[PDB]
Formats: sequence, C-alpha cells, structure tokens
Amino acid sequence: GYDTPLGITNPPIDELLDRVSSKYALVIYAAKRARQINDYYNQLGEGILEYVGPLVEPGLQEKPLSIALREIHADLLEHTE
Amino acid sequence: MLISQRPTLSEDVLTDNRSQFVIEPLEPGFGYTLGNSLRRTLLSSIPGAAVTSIRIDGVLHEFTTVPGVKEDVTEIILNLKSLVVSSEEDEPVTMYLRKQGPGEVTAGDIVPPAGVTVHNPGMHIATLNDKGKLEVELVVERGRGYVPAVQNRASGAEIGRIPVDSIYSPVLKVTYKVDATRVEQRTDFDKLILDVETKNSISPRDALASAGKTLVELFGLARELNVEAEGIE
Amino acid sequence: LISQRPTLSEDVLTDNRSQFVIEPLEPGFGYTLGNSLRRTLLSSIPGAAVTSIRIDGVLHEFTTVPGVKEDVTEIILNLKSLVVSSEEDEPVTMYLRKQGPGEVTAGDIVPPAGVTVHNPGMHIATLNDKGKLEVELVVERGRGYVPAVQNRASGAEIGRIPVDSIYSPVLKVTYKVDATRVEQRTDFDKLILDVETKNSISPRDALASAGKTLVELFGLARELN
Amino acid sequence: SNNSVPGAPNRVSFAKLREPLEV
Amino acid sequence: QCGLPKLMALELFKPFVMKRLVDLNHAQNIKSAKRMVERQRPQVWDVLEEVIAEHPVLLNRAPTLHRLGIQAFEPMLVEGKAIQLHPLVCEAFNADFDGDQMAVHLPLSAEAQAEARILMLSSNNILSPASGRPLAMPRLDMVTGLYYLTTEVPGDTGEYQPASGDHPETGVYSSPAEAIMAADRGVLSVRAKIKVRLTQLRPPVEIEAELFGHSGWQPGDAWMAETTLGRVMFNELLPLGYPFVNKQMHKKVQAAIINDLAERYPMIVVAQTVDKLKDAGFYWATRSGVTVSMADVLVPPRKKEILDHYEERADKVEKQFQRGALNHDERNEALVEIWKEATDEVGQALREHYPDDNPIITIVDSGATGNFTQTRTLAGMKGLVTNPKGEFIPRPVKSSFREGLTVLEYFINTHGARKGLADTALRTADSGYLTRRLVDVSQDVIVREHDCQTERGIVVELAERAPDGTLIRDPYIETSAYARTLGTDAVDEAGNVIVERGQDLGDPEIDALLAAGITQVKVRSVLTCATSTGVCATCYGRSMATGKLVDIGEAVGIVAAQSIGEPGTQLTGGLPRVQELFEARVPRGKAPIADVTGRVRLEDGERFYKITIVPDDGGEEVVYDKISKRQRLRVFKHEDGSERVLSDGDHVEVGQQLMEGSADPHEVLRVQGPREVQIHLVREVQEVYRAQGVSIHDKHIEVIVRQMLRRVTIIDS
Amino acid sequence: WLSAASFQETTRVLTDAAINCRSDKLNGLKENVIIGKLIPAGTGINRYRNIAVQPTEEARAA
Amino acid sequence: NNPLSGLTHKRRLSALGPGGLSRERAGLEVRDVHPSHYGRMCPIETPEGPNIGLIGSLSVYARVNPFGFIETPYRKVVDGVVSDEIVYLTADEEDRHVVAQANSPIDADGRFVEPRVLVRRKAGEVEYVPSSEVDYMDVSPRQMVSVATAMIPFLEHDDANRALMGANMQRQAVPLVRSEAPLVGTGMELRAAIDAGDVVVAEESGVIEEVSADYITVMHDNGTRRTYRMRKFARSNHGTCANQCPIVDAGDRVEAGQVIADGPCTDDGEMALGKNLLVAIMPWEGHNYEDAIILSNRLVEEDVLTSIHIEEHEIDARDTKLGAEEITRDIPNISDEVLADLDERGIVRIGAEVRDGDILVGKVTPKGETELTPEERLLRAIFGEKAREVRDTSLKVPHGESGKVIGIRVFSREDEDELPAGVNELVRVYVAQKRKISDGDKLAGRHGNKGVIGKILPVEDMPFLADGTPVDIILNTHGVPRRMNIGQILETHLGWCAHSGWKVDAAKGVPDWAARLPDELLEAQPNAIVSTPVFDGAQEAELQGLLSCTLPNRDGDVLVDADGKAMLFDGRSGEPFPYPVTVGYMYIMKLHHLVDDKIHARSTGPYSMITQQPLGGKAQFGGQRFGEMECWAMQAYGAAYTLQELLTIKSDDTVGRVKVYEAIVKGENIPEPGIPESFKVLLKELQ
RNA sequence: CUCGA
Ligand SMILES: [Mg+2]
Ligand SMILES: [Zn+2]
Repeated sequence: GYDTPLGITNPPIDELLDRVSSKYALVIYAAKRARQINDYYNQLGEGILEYVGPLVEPGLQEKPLSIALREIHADLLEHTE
Repeated sequence: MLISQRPTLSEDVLTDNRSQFVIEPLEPGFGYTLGNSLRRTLLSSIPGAAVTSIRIDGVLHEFTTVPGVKEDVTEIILNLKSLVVSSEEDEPVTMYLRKQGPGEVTAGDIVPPAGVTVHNPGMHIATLNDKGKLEVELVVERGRGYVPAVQNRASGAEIGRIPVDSIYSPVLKVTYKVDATRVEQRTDFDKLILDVETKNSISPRDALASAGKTLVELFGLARELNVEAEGIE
Repeated sequence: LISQRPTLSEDVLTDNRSQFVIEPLEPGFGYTLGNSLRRTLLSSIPGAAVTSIRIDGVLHEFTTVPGVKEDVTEIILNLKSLVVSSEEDEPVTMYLRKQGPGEVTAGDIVPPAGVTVHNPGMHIATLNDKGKLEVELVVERGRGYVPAVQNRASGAEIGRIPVDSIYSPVLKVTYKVDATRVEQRTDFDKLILDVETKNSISPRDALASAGKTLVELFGLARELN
Repeated sequence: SNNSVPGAPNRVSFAKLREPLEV
Repeated sequence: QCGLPKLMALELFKPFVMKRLVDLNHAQNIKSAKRMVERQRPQVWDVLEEVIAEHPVLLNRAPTLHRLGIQAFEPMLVEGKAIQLHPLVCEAFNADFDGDQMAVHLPLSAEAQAEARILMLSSNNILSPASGRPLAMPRLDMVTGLYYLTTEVPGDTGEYQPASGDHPETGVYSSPAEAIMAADRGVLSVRAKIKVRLTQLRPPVEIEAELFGHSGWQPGDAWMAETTLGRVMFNELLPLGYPFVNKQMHKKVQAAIINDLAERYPMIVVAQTVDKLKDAGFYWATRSGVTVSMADVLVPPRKKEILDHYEERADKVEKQFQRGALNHDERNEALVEIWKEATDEVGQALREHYPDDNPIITIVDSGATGNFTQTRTLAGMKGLVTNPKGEFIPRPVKSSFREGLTVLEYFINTHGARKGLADTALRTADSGYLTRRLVDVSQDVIVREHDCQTERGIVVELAERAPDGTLIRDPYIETSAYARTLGTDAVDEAGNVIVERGQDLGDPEIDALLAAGITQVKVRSVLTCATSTGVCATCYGRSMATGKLVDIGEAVGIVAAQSIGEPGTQLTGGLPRVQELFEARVPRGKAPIADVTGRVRLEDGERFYKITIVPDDGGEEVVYDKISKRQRLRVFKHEDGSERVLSDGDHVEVGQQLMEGSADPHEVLRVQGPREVQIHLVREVQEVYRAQGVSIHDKHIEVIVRQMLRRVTIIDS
Repeated sequence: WLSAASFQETTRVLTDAAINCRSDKLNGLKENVIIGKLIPAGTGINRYRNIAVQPTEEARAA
Repeated sequence: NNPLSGLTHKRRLSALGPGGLSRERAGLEVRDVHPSHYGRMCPIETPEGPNIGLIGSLSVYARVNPFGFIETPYRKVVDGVVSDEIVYLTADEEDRHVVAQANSPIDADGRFVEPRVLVRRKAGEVEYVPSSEVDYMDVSPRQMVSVATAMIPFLEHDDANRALMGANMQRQAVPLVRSEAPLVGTGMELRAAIDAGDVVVAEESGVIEEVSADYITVMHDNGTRRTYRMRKFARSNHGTCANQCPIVDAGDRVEAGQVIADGPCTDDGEMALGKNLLVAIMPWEGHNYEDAIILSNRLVEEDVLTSIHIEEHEIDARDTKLGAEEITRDIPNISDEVLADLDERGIVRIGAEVRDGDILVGKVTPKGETELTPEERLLRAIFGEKAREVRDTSLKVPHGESGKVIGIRVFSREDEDELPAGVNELVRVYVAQKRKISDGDKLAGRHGNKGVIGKILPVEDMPFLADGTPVDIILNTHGVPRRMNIGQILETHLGWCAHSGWKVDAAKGVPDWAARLPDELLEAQPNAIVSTPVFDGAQEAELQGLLSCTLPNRDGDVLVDADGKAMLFDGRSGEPFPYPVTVGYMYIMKLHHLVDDKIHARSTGPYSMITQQPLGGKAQFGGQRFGEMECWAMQAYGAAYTLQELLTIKSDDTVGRVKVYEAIVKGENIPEPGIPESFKVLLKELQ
C-alpha cells in the first residue's frame, strides 16, 4: 500500500516496528544479530561452533546490518527482553 | 570526435498497454536533449484514428438532454471520445450506432464498416431507459496528436452535427525524468526514464519504435548536409 | 489533416552564421527540435584546441618574460581565444618565434601540415626592443570543454604548461518557431534554427555533426527488445 | 563626467547636485 | 539521502577502504593499502562506493537547538567539495544556504548504525517533537510552486463554458491525460476551471457517499469534478484512497494535509509523499513567473493625498504645542498616534491597489515568505523608526525603499537596525543559558513505567459554552488538550460515554466530545503521575514526533527542555518573564491574591490602597496594604458579569487574583495547593510563547514544573 | 555531586561534597556521559540493553 | 584580501584596546549609532559579530584635528545664501549651529527655494526651519557614509541590515585573474583604488620610455627618468594574489598623478571587486533554494570567477641532541619516484605541480637507538637496513592544498643568513593554485545578497534569451523582498541599460522624465559605464524611462521590455518560460569563503598530549567537536551507544581507539568502550 | 586579536 522503498528506507520502518515493542527495542534486535552475522563471515574459514549464518539470502556485498534488518522483517528471529 | 559506449534500452512492463523505458547511460547531459523530444514525438507524431464529430437523432437545437437515456448529451460525448478505434483508410468514414429497447449500449453494439476496428467492445456508452431508442452517427478520421473540436466547426453539417475533440494519438500519457549514473567514476552521466501509457491499439514498444523512426528521419535532414564526424558508437 | 514530409533549407547571413528553416512540423513540436539541436551544437561538435604550451624562459604560468608587456598568465588567457582546426586527430606541435620591436599575433604562429590558424590577427603579446618570445603549442582534437590536464596525471615534465581546451567551434545557437494557430483543419510549426560558428567550421557542417549525433542516438529507441 | 581630475576613464554620473569639495 | 564529497568519504571511511583494498587484492598488505588511500590511487574510488553502501552518516549544524539538529542520512558519493543537503530538513536545522557549514559524524559500531538507521533517520522524524506539526514540508519555492497550479483562474484559457446556442458544453475533458494534451497544444490552461472524468482519485467523503457510500470508491470507478488541471496533478501526488481536496494550496492547507497524513497513514508514506510535493513544488515554482522588478513594486495611488491629511494633523498638534496646550511628553505620544494611524491608511491603500497576479503579493499571501509589513515598507512607507532609546521618533520615515530614503531619513533608520542586531547576540545568550538550565533540571526525567494507574488528572477547558447556545472552541485546545490521554470517561447529558479512559485524544476524538456537548475532560498528566523517579507512559501521552504513545525509556525531560529553549530566540512579559517563572522568583508584578474566599471590603483612598476581606465562614478580617499605582483585574463575578471590576461587595473565591500583574508563585502554593500552582506556571509560561506565535504543548512545560515541586521542607523533625 | 559540579558553582559544590563526604551512585545521564557508560535512557536501559536474539528452529540446509 | 579591505583597515576606529574598554564591559549603549556620528563615523560599516559597534570606519570627508576629535566639512550659509567657503567643525562645534541637509533645493545665486528646509539640530532633532536660520549645510549627500559604504549603488533603496553586509563583504572580495570594472558604479570606485595604494600612479608628467611586464620607465619633461617596478604574483597577507599590470604603452603622454598600471581588483584605475554577470531573477528547479546560487559553466570555461591563491610553506634544519637535522634528497625508505620532483638538495623544483602529501623539503632528524619500538627494532633487523638512525621529518603538502611551485627561498647559517640560534638551514616554498569557481564557493553582490554556489549547469542547460545568449547566474526571487534590498533589482535594470545602451527621443523636445538628467545621459553606447552616487544618482522616474528606450541588439531586436523583464527559454526542455523574467547585469563578487579551504575530514590523527582528545582546527588535521549541546540531542533520541561511542573509542579512549582501528582493518566487530583518559585526569586534578 | 553561520 506504498511505493517501493528505495535505499536505506527498505525494509519499511513501519513494518519493522511491528515485530518489536518500540523504536529502541528494534535497535538492539538488529545490532545484536548483525554482530552474529559479522562473526559468521569471519569465523567461517576457521573454528567450529560458528554462529548461525544469514537466515535470508544475502545480496552481493550486503552489509550485515542490512541482512539482519531484512530477516527481522521476515520473522526468522526471536527475542528476549 | 571520440567514442561514447554502452547506451542500452531496457523496458519494464507495468500493464499490457503501459511500460517504462530506461535509456542508460547517456553521457552528461544528453538525457534532457532527447528527453522532451522523445515525449513530444510520441504524443504528437504517431498516426491514429478517433471520432471527429457525432450526430444524435432527436437532438437539434438543445444539446442539454437526450430523451430515453439516463446520460445527457455531454456524457455521451465523453464515453464516445474514449472509444478506441483504428482505420486502414485515410479518408473520413462515418459509422452508425443504433439500439432500441431497455438495456445497455456498448461499443460492441456499433457496426464497423470494413477497414475500421473497434478495440474496446465492452466500453459502456449509454443506459437505455424503458421503451428507449438511441440513434447516433460517428465520424472517424486519421490524424496525429490532439485537435480541439473548435477547429472541426466547419466539418459539421448544419443539421444537428456536433464536433468533438479528436484524440488521434495512440498514446495517452507520457512523462519523463532524468537521473544520474556513474559509468567511470563520474557521477554526472545521465539516465533517462520514459513512462508511456497507451491505448490498446499498439503496445508501448511499437509506439516508441515509431517515434524513433520519425525522429531519425527528422534529424536525417541535418545529417544529409555534410556527413562529417560526430560522437558515435 | 495528413502528413507532408518536412524539409530543411539553409539561409546564409554571413560566412559564419546561417539560419535553417524546417517545416512542416507538428504543432508544439518546433521548440523541442530547436533545443535538441542547440544542446548538441553547444556541447558535442568536434573541434581542435591547444592542450598545452611551452615558453622557453618560463617554467610555470605565474611569471613574466623580459621585454613583453603581458605576464605568462595574461598571454595564456589571450591564447584561450585561439581558434584552430587539426586534421591529425593526434597531438601535434605548433611553433612561434618573434623578436625585436613589434606585436606578436596569431598569424606569427607557423602551424605544421594539417593544422591551420583561423584568425591570424589576434593579439598575443606586445614586445619591445629587448623582448623575444619563443613558444611551443601542442594542439589536440576532442569535443566540448576539458580542463588543463594535470602534470601528475600526464607524463609532461616541469617545463610544460597545460591549458584549458575549449573544443567546441560553435559560438551562439538560438531558434524561433512560428505557430499557425488559425482555427482550421491545418496547423503546423515552422522552426527557424540560427547557428553561429567561430570560422573553424561552417554553420552547416556543425548542424550536420549534431544531426549525425542525434540520428545515431534516437536509433536506440527503434531497436526492439 | 565623474572625477575629471586624474585622467581616468569617463564614467557618466546621474548627478543633479554639484560637489563643492572633492574627497 | 545526502550528498557528501568524494574526498570527504575517502578519509572518513579510510580504515574501511583499506580493508576492502586488501580483500579485492588491489593492495598486497594493509600497510601498502594505507599508502594507496593517501596517494588516491584510481582503485579507491570504485572501492569507496562499495564501502559507504547503506552505511548511515550523521549531519549536524550548530547551534543544536533541538534533537533534529542532528539527523541521519544515507550518503551518496557526489563530486565537488560541498555537502548536498535535502531541502526539506532545512527547517529542522534552521539552515539557510548563505555560507553555512555542517559537520559529519560516522557511526562505527553496529548499535550506533542501528540507532542512526531507526532513531535518527531524517525520514523517521518529519514531525516536530515540540508541537507535533510537521517540519519537513514545502516551505519556500515548493509552497509557491504548489500554490500556483492549485489556483482557480476565471478568464483563463480553456475554461468551462455552459452549453449555449449551437455549441454544447465547452471545456469538459474525458481524461486528465486529455486535459494534459489540451494544455500541451495550448487550448487549456493548467489554472483553468474544467470538468474532468477522474478514474484514479478517491472523491471527497462528501460526494463519495452519494455516488457509492455503501462501498468505498474503487480504483477504476469514474466520477466528475469541477477542478483545474493543476489541482488534479496535485492530488495525484497524494496517495490513493485520500479524499480529493479542491482547495487552493496555501501553506496552512498543505501543513494540515501532512499532519493528517502523519496521523493516519504510516511513516514511509509520509516521507515519500513529501518528496513528491518537493519535486512538484520546485517544478512549478520555476514556471510560476514569480519575479521582482521595479515595475512590479506598485506605489499607492493616494500616497500624496494620504500623507497631507496627516501632515495637516501633525501641523495642528505642532501648533497646539506652540501655545503650550500640550505637554512635550504628550506631543510625542500625540504625533505617534497620528503616524501609527497614517501607516495603516497607506498599508490599506496598497492591498486594494495591488492585483493578486503581482508576484510580491503572491509570495506573501501564499505562505511562502515575508510579511505585508515588509511589502508596505517596500512600496508604501517605512513608518516610525526607533532611536536607540526605544520610543518612536516624533518624525516618521515617509519615503519608501522603492522611492529612496533621504540622507537624514536613512541615518535615523540605522539607529534601530544596529541595535536590532546588537541585542540579538545578547538575547541568544540568555536564551541558550536558560536552555542549559532547563536541561540539567530535567536531564534524568525518563519514562520508566508503562502505567502508574493513578486516576488523578486535571480538568482541561475543552471549549467554552456561550449565551447564544453554540459551544465555542477554546484557543488552548492545541497545546493543552490534543495528544493527551484520558483518566476519566467523558459523559455527556446522556448516560453513554463518548471516549473511554486511557484513549489518546486524536483529531476526530476531540470532535466526538465537541459534538457531544461536553466541554470539560479529565486527562492524565505528567504532574499527577505517581512514580518513584521517572514518569509513566500513560500519564505522558502521545510523543509529538512519533505521533503515538511515548516509548518506555525516552528521555522526555531533555526533549521537553529543548522544546522550550529552541523558540526562546524570539521574545520581548518577554524572555525575563519566562526566567522569573522557571526560577520561582518573587516577580516584578507581585500581584496580590485572595487568601480566603468571602466578601470584598474595598477601602480605597488616594494616599494608598488598603483592602480587607470578611471570611465567608468563620475566621477574622485579613488586612492588606497595596500601592495605588496598580489596578484591579476584571474578575468574573457570581452574578454573570465577566468584566466586573473589583468593587467592594463582590464574592471572590479563594486564590483569586486581585490586582493586575503576576501573582507570586511562592504564595500561590501556600494558598490553593501544589496541584493549582503547577497549573498557574504552565499556562503563564504558555502565555509568553503564545503571545509570540510559538505553540509548545503544555506537556513539555509540565515536565519542568514536576521537578520544581518534588521537594518539601521539614517543619518538625 | 558529579552532575552538580559540571553545572554551576564548581567549587561551592565540591567544597560541600568533601565535607559531607558524599558518595555518588553513578546512575544518571550527566554522570554516565562523563565516565563513558551507556546512559540509562533509550537503548541504554536494562530492558532493551540485555536482550538475546536467536534464530527460530526453522533453518536452511546448505 | 583586496585593496578596499586594506584601505578600510587603515581608516578603522576601534573602541577596544588598552585605555579604551573591555569587550565584557561594553554594553548595548556604546555600540549603537549616536547622532554626533553624522559625517564622522559611518552608521553602516561595522562587523555583525561580537565586535558590532565597537569597530567603525571613518566617514569619507571626515578628518581629525590635533586635539583628537573628528571634524567634518560644511558650507557656511550666511543669510540663506550658500557660500563656497568651507569650514571644518568638531562634534560639539556642530551643535552650536543648525545645518541643512545636502540635498537642499538651492538657487543659482545660493538662496534656498523653500522657507522651511529639513535641518539637523542638536540632540538629533529633525524639523523644518526658516531659511534665515540655516547656518551651514552638508558638503555632499554621501557625507555620512564610509568609503566602502559609498560604493554600493542605489544604497538609499537597501535597508541598513543588508547594507552593512554589503560593505563588509566588499572587503572580502578575492582578486580575480583578470578584473572588470562594474557597469553600474558610484564614482567612488576610482578614488578608492588610487588612495588605497595598490595601483601605480605617475609621480611626474612625462612620456613612456620603455614598458615591460617587469617595470615601467617614464621620461620626464625636464630630462630625468623614474622607473616603477611591478609587483608580480606576490602573496598577500590573506593568501590572495597581489599582481600589478601595466596599462600604458610605449610612447604615451601621461599626466602627473595618473594611473600608469593597476594591481589586484583594479581595472583602468577603478575598484573591480567582481564581474558583470547576466542575471535572471527566477526560481530554477530548486537549485537556488533560499539564497543558493546557480551559475553558468561559462564562468568556469572562461576563468570569469577564477582566482589565484598563494600559500607559504616553511621548515628549518636545527641542531638536535644526537646530531643535526639535515635537508637532503636521501630519505630513508622512499622510492626514487616520490623524490623525482626534488633537486639534488632535497627541495622541490620550480614549476613542479604538487598534490597533497608530496614532499616539498626532504629533512631527516637523527633519532636515538633507545627510542625504538620493540617491533621497530625487530622490523629493522628483518630488513637488514643498518645506519638508518635518522627518521623522516620532511616538509609535505597539507591536506587540501595543491598547485605549482612558483618560488623557493633558502636561508643558511653557513651563508651569513641570521637564523634563530640552533638553526642551520631555512627553506620557504611558495605554492600557487589556480582556483576556478566551484560548487559551494560563496558569491555575493553589493547589497548584502550572499549565497553559495548550488549548481553549475552546462551552458546549454541555462535559460537563454531570444538570441541564444544564456544567462550567467540565476538568483532566486524569494530571497529579494524579505531583505529589503531592492538595490540589486534597480542595479539589474540600470545594468542592462549600461550593457545595451539607450537613445532618448530628441524630437518634439526632451521628454518629461529626462528633464533632470544631464545631456551626456540622453545617448549611451553599449557597455557604457555609469555612476549612481549614494543618496544621489538615478531616480526611479529616469530608470523606468531608460528601459523604454534600450538599444536593440545586432539583429535589431529589443530583448528586454519596458518593465525590465525578458522572455527566457528553458534550455533543458526547449519550451519558453510561461512569463517574462527580470533580466539584466549585476556586479557579483567572489568572496574569500571557498570550499577549497572550508572542506575538512579526519579518520584519525594527532591528539592533544594532555587531554588525549583529537586536536582542533583544519590546519592541525583535527576532528570536529561534538559539543555539550550536541550530546543533549543524542540523549533526546535515546541513542545511548552512539553517545558512548563518540566519547570513548572515537575520542580519548587510549586503548579503545587503537583496537577499533584494528577491528575495522581485521573485519572484526567494534570492541567494548573503555574509560576516558580525560576522566582519569579529572581525578588526578581533584587530588 | 580578526572574521564566517
Ligand atoms: Mg545561513
Ligand atoms: Zn503517571
């Protein structure tokens, strides 16, 4: 019911605020998952028990903050407040 | 001059008779040069056919209301103006539309002489009141662009004939905007975006290809003057 | 109301200014055609200009030559007025030697084969008794406007003084249209294109270049997907 | 004329009042 | 988005660029990768684009008055050396483009980028947190451009003509695309009234009801409209399902739409809709013919006649000073009212003489920029100018700037102009000082609980009843009633409750109580919120910027402090009056108050003033002593005389203001209670900002007063 | 006393601070800014700060 | 900056300093205009910063008596009779009389036309008074303004607010490569340039014997020769290019006191603070949105707003504890490619273009062995390079600088050059950049109409006139009627008439609007120069009449209408603009606020030794200050981690900042912020 | 000290 979100607007900030209690809570959900995705890319070549990889399909050279923000939108993550 | 490479044309199809075209990448700042020109060529230089004037039986000096139908006179003209039609004959042709009795009139209830084609038979035209009758005569001509009814004042016979705006052009609405793309670390290279909404007479692809032919012919007049070098790839 | 193919006929005013009438164009079509030619004329017409220069006694713009009234910066600004054409399409070198009392003009330059100076009366510098001016001028061929190429980007050594190159030979382009708005079956626009060049090429040659540029470009819409 | 004292270029002034004392 | 120079980004993202230069094997090791960035090898420009991809940056312009003084953007590599800023965030930054500079800050950690992407992004902060009204809206050229196409012009070409004679109706187009083709050829004007069959715009809820009503209008259904082609192009920018508006787009009209868009439609729609207004406004502002020429500065026709009538009246007051019938101190006051009355007659002579096509009028009357007082000064007369003393000069500047001031006229004008700039530096100093005082006093006020559950609240004057019988809307609804939440069900004369307790007072929910006859509501307030340290969310209410209930953890105190100190740049009461209230000082007015309700005993003389009050119940007479230099406030009396000047025998209530001025807030507490003194400070501070054109919600003023009454003193240990 | 010494009257607050031997519980916006702690507001409160995120049991095969 | 800025600086009157007053004790009464300042101190020219009112400029005709008070001249009126006798009156001497305003209607004999005339009286009173009461009258209308203020044409149509900025920004103009005198002048431009002292005036009359770009020789009538040497490409105090150029030619008779050569911001002896630009007053696609400016790329291609700037770089070779700093081409661990632009001494060679980071002077300083990092001593062993006890301390080009090396000056203790004790060599390298006008460079006019360049469109994109000539600059309309500076609109009108020329209808007499104009104004040639003196000059009645008789172009067509508007064509689409637009010529100046200097960025860099926070200022390669007000914005957002991040790892965390830089180049995550070293210092100071 | 918003 809106124009296609372009650039950093996507995923729409309105739908992301639905899977979360407040603006401040969405920040920690995305950032803590972004650190997991970033540690998977740096521990994929070495070490076992590496963190769970990107749940959605990532784009080429996509920032881990953007990967984490898309999968929060896709209801693939949980939380604990 | 020098070589300027990689300009390509891509098409995104919104609907069957409306597509978006992107010409990329035009070197800065051509996007505006061939931008407004491509639009005006589409809107004003594609041959099409449309109703030139109509004549309604029972309507002579009033033009306020037609008895036996809910629609008044001007509402008939609107749905008739939006009637999409094509002709293979250059000369003007007259088409008659008649239907009686309670019911509904359509553009399929029209009888088309040979050579003319009605592309939207399901288009509503008028609702017939009980024991209602409607006779109307339509005049179809070939032309390009949009010509007002006032110029068709002489075309109408002095017997209840009314002229109408003629939407000859097959394309309905064209808009364009120019953005920026970086070919080689230069952010000024222009990218042209064309949005063409057309009738079902032709698709946006052929409407654009028609505009390209008529423009190459147009600038061919200048090209014929000397045949010198120019930035080309 | 049916098509008649448009025709273009040249009118001459002087040796470097010509009017072009194109008719019969559709209503409202005349202004856009005149612009699309004007934009291509003012920008994408091939021409030749001086890339860099080299004066013997100097090593950079910000100095003077003994005996000349103009500093090297003012001399280079006068050299930006030079109009020149080159057949080579590759870098080629012009020379200029003058001494004694007198005024150095563009005609004092000896161009190599293929290159020619189109205003031999342009003032360049004033020299007195003690003044001697010896200048090399590298002339390339491009289009539009390119700023002075850096010495770090080029292989040019210290003595070479790069200059901005103004490649376009077109000087001033305008247009007017006469709309036939008499309420009748026949309405049409007549475009009057006005082109002025800088004696490097004639006006019809410039419009021909802009024509072949646009004929090539608009041919991108004619190809199907 | 404006400032016809040193031999300067002739700038033409919209002056209705005479200047009694020079700057 | 924002455009920052390529050379800036390379140094800003230098360690990130070095990382990728060794990954893509443009550089052998990280050591040589650093040398590549310092030398600017051509590989870095292709790599730099990959690096800044969806990595937000922070833009800031000093002074940082409110939180929108720093906003996050998505960087886009542009050539040149200047920062490219979006034209809609200029209101938030108070940023013009006459040499301003901004700072860029790069968040590194994942949490910092997430805070920039979600909390600080410019698209997520369209509304002002101080008032709730939008800021990123068409402001200058944009509002003029939109005001152009949405204007109905009578004699404009292509207009509608009723069917007369042999020709039918002229100027009715089947499609807006046809009206476009008509305006393209040159038959129709974009500002001409026509009839168009629309198929992709929801009709007004008024006329959608009579055409459909049973079912909402559907994309594809047709209907007729009597608009202009431009008004149709404007409504296309607004989203589908928004009721068509056939009005002329003043700035107030556009602000009302965007405020309604922010309340109902989601955030991403509001952000994208205003970009369409921006692009469209700029397009038509270019083609609106808005230009300033000497010909367009029209002079009043009766300019000579008007001044001679007042030069006569000034010559008579000058002759009435020659015979000594007027005091010198009175002659100046007499001549001031002659020229104050003269400048009004010249200003009125301009409004009627100026057409509405004239661009100088079109700019001002569209909400673009400027006052008519500027236009009157520009074409009519400057008027009375102030000398560095303060009072107006007994002689006015009769010339206009179009005419040309004389030597003496120009000289006397500079006196007020220089002292105007001079105190603007001092008035900002006391403003910024009052702001930082408000910050530290409320820095630790956070929303820590969802609901403190106290049914306590306060009564808000929603509207005023009338003798005529129709309720009159109270002026204080915007700042004191909207965005509140209820603590008591609103009950009309019927048993039905209109709005439940704990419901955020939206725009229609105020008309629900308005159309119900009830003129008073009890709302939850941050004052009554009983929480140990912070305040509960339910008592705060709607976050003006978010348009929803305040989140738990938002530092509402700092937001409230900045909200009050940002407009403090513009005051005269005045700014010291605001400091007298927030510092709880014994004011300059020092107005008395009624300590006990009862009967008034006015014992006025001329040497002095003494007034007693017989207590209406028990007690003994309470004697005061006041100077005769004050005057009694017109108190609403019990027998229906609202303008009843206080004479003896009136029935005043407890804690009622006696004489005019400012009652001592220290004494207001020790009379009516802590609940009432907080209400006094709120709408007393609000009156200083309201009397200047600044709308701050009472919520923010209340957050400060809550910190002033959190302490009590000890009488007995 | 740390939030006050950075506002006004630095010595007047620091003198009375050492006399009464006041101890400051570092729980406040102005205090945590100085020492470098997360401010107890917004994303700094314990509700949003200590949060665990884990993927749902549905997982990819590759 | 320019000659006007220098001339104004010498005529400044400053309240601050010893014996005067403190800036903290100057109230709002010392700073504002006093009625005794008439004809003595300017009421317009004063800075708008914290020094407003405290610094003024002396009025034009004003002078100082040996006592210390400022005198201003007046024409003594005996008995309603204007006399050519002029006497200077002090401030209190002026109050003991009454003086008539300069623009008094006066008989050819001297008698006032009206009995009652506007007259100034003591205590700043203005009123009519009998003609037999006028004791004196003003010399010139412009008697009350400063020299810079008197250079704003149509000043009487601009409010004092923007008039202040107009004069203050004229002193900020940058000397361009070539200079053009303005079409619309005030007459003051000539004397302002001559009296400033940056031109070359002939001391004695004679003929030009020899003229060169280096010097001018004048053969006097008596027989003596005086030779004036030209100052060529000299760096000014503020980095502007002071460059003089000869005007006369060989064998020209030159009178005494005549300009034979002019320097920066001078054209034929007049103040040329800018250029004449073809301006259109219209909004254009938002690129000129509130005070932004759109420029035609012609100003770039033709060096119209191009200016020369010169920076001075310096380094010295001292005596250290372990030896002596030596300037040498041999620099440890540097290729022969970076040192390729250096001569055998280690100095960059004249003419070499140098970007930022290039070596200008190669200096090495001996560092002790006990000063070596553990890794550096290992890194020295794993490369086998012995005898490199010296480190690199070479003079490099700062960030944001680039240009041609134009001059080198070397000072050596060995060669009798007196250096400070402890120095053995001193080198100064002069670098000159040629700065074209860029996006963001600050332009301004003479009426306080300032703005940065928002967009430099190609010449074809610019809205062009009927004969194809595109405009040069597009000024937004919205920023005109707010500021009350119609002078720019009136200058634009008169500017066009000057560009085109005019011919008034002489048949059937002189028209009723041109009766007051001098006969020299009835006919004008294209590109004519005119003077609009302050408080005198062109009236709107005559300006309206000039637009009606503007000369046609070469084709014979009149481009601008009697209203002053003209029909423009959108160069981006081709359609003509729907309404006529005011078009003319306005004098625009390039102010010394260029993005080439004002752009700065920093990843990491130096830190202040004591506080361990980043340095300040661009010159020290420092970072931006996230101030106290800015931290409130973070907290208002609830951006806790951004706030902690700014004040720790990005600032004064000694270990966090290094570990963050490693975490970025490693691709790891950002580590946890530590404790600020600045807070550690606070505790050690409380102790 | 001098200036820029
Ligand atoms: Mg500004
Ligand atoms: Zn509460």
